[PDB]
Amino acid sequence: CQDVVQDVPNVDVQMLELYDRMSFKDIDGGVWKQGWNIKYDPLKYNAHHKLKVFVVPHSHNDPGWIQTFEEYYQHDTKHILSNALRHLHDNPEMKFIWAEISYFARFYHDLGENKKLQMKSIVKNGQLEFVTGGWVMPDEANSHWRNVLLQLTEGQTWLKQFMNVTPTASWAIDPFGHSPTMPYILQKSGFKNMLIQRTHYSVKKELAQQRQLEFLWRQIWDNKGDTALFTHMMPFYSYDIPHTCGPDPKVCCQFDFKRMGSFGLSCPWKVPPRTISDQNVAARSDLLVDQWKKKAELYRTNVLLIPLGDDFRFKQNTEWDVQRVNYERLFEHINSQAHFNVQAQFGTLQEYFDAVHQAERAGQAEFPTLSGDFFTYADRSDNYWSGYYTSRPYHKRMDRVLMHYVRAAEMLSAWHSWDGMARIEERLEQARRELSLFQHHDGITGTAKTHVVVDYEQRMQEALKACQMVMQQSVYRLLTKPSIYSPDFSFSYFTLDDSRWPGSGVEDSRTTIILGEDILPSKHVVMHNTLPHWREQLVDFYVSSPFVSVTDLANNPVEAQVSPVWSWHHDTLTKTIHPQGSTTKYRIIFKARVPPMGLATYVLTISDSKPEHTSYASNLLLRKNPTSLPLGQYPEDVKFGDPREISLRVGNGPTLAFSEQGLLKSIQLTQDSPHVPVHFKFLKYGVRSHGDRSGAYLFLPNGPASPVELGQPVVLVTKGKLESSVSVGLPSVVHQTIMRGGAPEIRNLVDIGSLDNTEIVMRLETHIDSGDIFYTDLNGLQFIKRRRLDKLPLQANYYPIPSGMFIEDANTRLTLLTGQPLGGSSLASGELEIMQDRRLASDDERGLGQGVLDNKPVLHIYRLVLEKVNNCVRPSKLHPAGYLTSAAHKASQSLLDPLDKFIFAENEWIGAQGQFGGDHPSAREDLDVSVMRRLTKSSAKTQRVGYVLHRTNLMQCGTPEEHTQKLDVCHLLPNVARCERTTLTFLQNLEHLDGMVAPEVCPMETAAYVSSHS
Ligand SMILES: *[C@@H]1O[C@H](CO)[C@@H](O)[C@H](O)[C@H]1NC(C)=O
Ligand SMILES: N[C@H]1[C@@H](O)[C@@H](O)[C@@H](O)[C@H]1O
Ligand SMILES: [Zn+2]
Repeated sequence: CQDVVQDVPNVDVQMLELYDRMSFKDIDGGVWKQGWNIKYDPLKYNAHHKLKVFVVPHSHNDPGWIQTFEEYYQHDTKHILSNALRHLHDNPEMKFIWAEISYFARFYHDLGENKKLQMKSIVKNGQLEFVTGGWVMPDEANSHWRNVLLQLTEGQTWLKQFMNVTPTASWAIDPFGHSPTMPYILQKSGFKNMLIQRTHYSVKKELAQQRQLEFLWRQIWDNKGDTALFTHMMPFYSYDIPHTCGPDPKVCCQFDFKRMGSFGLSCPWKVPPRTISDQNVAARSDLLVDQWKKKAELYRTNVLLIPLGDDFRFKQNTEWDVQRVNYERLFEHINSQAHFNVQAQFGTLQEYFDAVHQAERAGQAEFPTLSGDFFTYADRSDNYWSGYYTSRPYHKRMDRVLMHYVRAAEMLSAWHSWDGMARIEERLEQARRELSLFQHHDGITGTAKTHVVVDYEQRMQEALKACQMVMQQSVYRLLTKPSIYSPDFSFSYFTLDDSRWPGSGVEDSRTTIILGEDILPSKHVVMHNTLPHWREQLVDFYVSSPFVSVTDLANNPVEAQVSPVWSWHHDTLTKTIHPQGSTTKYRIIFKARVPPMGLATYVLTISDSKPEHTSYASNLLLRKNPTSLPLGQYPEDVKFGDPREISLRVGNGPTLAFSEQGLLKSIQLTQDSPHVPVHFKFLKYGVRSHGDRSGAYLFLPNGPASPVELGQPVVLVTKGKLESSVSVGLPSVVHQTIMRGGAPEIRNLVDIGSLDNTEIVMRLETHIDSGDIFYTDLNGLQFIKRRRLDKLPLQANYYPIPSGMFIEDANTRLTLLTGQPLGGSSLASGELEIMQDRRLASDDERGLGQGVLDNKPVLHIYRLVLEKVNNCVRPSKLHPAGYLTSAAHKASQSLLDPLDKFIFAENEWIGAQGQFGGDHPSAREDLDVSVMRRLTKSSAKTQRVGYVLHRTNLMQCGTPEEHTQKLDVCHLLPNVARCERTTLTFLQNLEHLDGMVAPEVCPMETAAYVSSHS
């Protein structure tokens, strides 16, 4: 295993180093506005060395943006695919690349058999080529790597099954900025090449000048280079035709033959395309070939890529003709005019890459090595695209919830083979597909129109219900004596209980367990733990009486705590935000202990008075002018007081101090240690009154943020033996700090209501001497070092926070882990800040045509980990990566993959068992079974189960932490007959494994295995 901490990779281009050196001046470069006047030596190309040009036709089809997926499919995409089928069938040399499998599968299944055969034939012969092959072209900023892999797998599994092809070249022309997580997953999924486009105009200029637009992109920690994936970055401002034939859009626009008028399109540079004829072909070719030769100077080989397309292009038959015919005339002239020394033709993406590598092997070029990312993107001037790191945060949080429910549903149901009547495969496929669709770059990014966002939300809601159905049927089968198990596949044996989604104050959706002497004395609940190690975690349920006690299935008592059910209300009468307690439902909390990838059953039983092993939290409402808060039979009366500073400590955990406004002011790790200053503050960013306005994509603040005026907020303090908390009703945010004995959990119920042109940010102020350095993660997979650059505007220093961020000095680190992707930064030494929601009245001129005014209450969740790191073995100062500690990693897992909770729905569960998985191996803490998926239906004689194993890398900080078992996924199911290492999509076998044993992976590596069972 490579060491991912101690050896700084030696690469030709390291993006953080490049950023430190670059000046980012935005000067007018001439017709290439963001470049310079390119010059070339006409003698470079000659009879023995021609310029091979590949014109690659394409059509960018968004699975939802301005229209929903289905509206685009009906109005545009089905016609584009239908006409592509006809036109390619009829014109053997014409080519076309297709990226979005969600649309392709939708089309293909509607085709009659004769057309399915013609489509397979044009794919088989190479005229229509799939690029990437994922369900969508995902966002690369907010998406979790697990969902990037799920959607890639959903589209490639469909392509292998129906088209018998697996793309090895990727095409990502539209995500707003690019992540090295893509080459990471692709190279482990059989890919050999990838293409990207949206990178900062200054980066395009800088790499173009050194001919470093093509590079072997390796991971920032990869010293050997085995993760490297050849990458081509497009050089210009857009992937449309005006910005893909060469440096001058006024000339390239003349070669988009769809712009002559009848299609309603035109050239903004005021010179229209003209139909190619024998009288103008020499002059038109001379213009086009000169653009091509200028583009060619930016690359190292004699093979040139010329994409030919734009959004939802190649829809009409007349459009196919007008582009194909005019280009065929140009190629016939150019290729027969030796003085151009060019051979041009229609080609596919793979053809371009194969020819580039042939040039490379012939010794004509060597490519530079590069590591780093391409965030934060700016397409022009100071318009940095950091706003979409936060836009539509309710759905960004929903993304993470469904991410987990999909994994849990696939894992719980993988243990058995199911009869087709159970509709398990059906429900799982629907859930994987709706979550995969939302990975689109207008889905999770929050850049779609309002009704499209609603469509993604409905799809995800149906996916969540599908996951629940599968999960609860699976729990019932796993925990019921087999000879008693009598399933009704449409029945709800259990309902899931989720404390954080939609979240208290977002939706009253949780059911109350109703117990009573005259109706039902007890109720079974079951917890599932998707992680491969024993895990304990507090779980809570609503119950109809405070006198409830908990036992495990051996009837051993379990210590429990009951707290009131508090809801916050914006009282329109008193004009205050304050909590009301329920006088009929209460919260019971207890520690559940669950086996690796397993289940554990508990029983809640009512009694007529306080049970022996249940304690009751005290509650203290701090506000001036209080009124009574009765709580029904809750046994402890609520106490009141004027606002004041308070201090809490749960268990042996840290002691946290709060200000009289209910916000954290310090954390004391142990009895003796100092009260380290850590202050939470809420501020607001506004919008500029002149110049460019912030919108769903762009963040253009009118300066640093201003403090939210807090007034004298109501603060609620609940203190319990297992859980305590401090909650405060601030303008737009009920902010809650929850303590259970370790790093606190923070929850914000964010309702920006009608505060127009406002962005609400949560900031942490510490005295940590971080300077200009901070770390943020990429797709929940790795942490990358960031350096605040005062030479760039505030919004350029915002980066995606898909799951965590941290600051540190020689001795102290503060890590903020998130349960949803949001945007954030460290704008001054010792600070961390992360945007909660943004409500923008204006459109930001990128085509959405509306602002963001559809905000809804969202419950954001986090874990805040303050730690001493002076003893940790950290990467040197020059290493571009950072790594979490064991505590920060476990806190991230507590947010993203919590225990699942199930409540038995009927009155009695006959045949109930108390546990599943007690014999599953409890793997080392840095290993995860990211995916467990049965790959075969019940009629397959040989069953197959796939696993994706991911090992993260945690800092060595001196804690011995051993005693774990080797996890061999190939032996998790019995009767194994074969074990293979496969690509991450499970589509290709890479290694037949000895002894049918799946070795564990190295730190920061991910591997996939498939076990076969007789
Ligand atoms: C699928 O593609 C492979 C590779 O070209 C070919 O050999 C095979 O016959 C095709 N159809 C099958 C057998 O699935
Ligand atoms: N090019 C446009 C469409 O393709 C959408 O994805 C927009 O967000 C924009 O990028
Ligand atoms: Zn797009």
